[PDB]
Amino acid sequence: QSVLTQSPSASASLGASVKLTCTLSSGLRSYTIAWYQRQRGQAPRFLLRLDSVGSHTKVDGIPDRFSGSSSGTERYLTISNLQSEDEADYFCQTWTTGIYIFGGGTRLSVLSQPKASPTVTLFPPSSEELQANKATLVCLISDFYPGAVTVAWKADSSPVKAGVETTTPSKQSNNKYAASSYLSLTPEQWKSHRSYSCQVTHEGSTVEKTVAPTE
Amino acid sequence: QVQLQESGPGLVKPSETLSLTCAVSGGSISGNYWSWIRQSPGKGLEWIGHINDYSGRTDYNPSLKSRVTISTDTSTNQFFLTLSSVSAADTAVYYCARRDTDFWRGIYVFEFWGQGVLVTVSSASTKGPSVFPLAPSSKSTSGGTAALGCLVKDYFPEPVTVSWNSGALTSGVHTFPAVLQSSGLYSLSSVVTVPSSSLGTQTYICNVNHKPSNTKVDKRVEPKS
Repeated sequence: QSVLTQSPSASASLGASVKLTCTLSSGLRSYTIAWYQRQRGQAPRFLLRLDSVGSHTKVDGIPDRFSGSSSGTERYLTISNLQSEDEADYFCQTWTTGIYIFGGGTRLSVLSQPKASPTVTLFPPSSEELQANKATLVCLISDFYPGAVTVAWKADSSPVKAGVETTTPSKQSNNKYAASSYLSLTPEQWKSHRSYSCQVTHEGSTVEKTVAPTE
Repeated sequence: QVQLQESGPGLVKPSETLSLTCAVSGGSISGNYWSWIRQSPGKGLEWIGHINDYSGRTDYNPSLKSRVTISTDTSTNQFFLTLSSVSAADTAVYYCARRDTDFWRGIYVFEFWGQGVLVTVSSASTKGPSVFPLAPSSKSTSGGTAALGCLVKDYFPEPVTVSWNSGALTSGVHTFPAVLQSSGLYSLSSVVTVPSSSLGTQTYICNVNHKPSNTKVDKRVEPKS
């Protein structure tokens, strides 16, 4: 049960400071970790090693605004004076008798322009598709910044996870982002519920659109 | 310092063998721990194994040991990964890397990495799309406008092109990037925002062309009565 736990996402604006946390399982509480950065389309970069008492090894080529500290089971990466190029996945790692343990990574968004909230357009299955014995709900998400969203689907009021396919956000020509999410149902499932909902979460706030088969 | 670069096929059929090459420069003459690591969608990174090119000996992740081979070609500054009998679980970005030899405070780390290569395990073959109309809705549009569209479902490979009214309609068109589904097939949506007053008189047709399958569809998108 050697586990490194990281929150999946974080966001901050240019010039701010952020502290990312790696939490060590109790059996690993005295272990050394390494921090890495992965910028989009770039090779991961080793940033530093950090031991249980807070000593670290600075790495050649890594800006001084990256530093590390420790407290009990927690290992921190602090990034001061955030630059646009600091937007990246940050992941921690340790080593236990020839086994590498990785954290899940924290995706840090660094805003270099103001937050923009998503437009959400939800389409029900077409009658033509239902005649082909299929049903797809289409949730189109546009004009948001930063490019990080989560999507949750509901049947009536109950969460639905099966049959969901969601894109990674992609940058539009206007520098905001777009994404789409598709929910696959049988025609019988579609016609038997009162409604289905697509809920988009972006920087803490939510937008939920709903469609009903009786429409 | 050390530079690494992965290469190899981006698609592998289920039950076949995945092969990747790493090209290196700036390494030691001898004594490098040339390593492979992968990250699957939604999961954390996973070490695959390494070879030390002084000893020639390999170490593999036990969960993959039966399927993995790592080897070197010092004469061309390359090393290699093979992974046999692949399944969907092996779809991942694959990285080559170099482990350190400092063992500072009891950890080994990956001091240098390549940019990674995506390998998708896929049984998909050339297939034309099904095209469905997305009838106009004004629930989420600005005043006086409606969004209508076409759902272009279950095609392979990319790309598809979508035009509207044979290219006469370009303003207000947003063709979204496709989703690669777990089936191995792509789906995308193209939506156009038009004046609501036009819905009674103006005809809207999406023109879908899937050149790989030589399939074309011209789908009328009508208001719901």
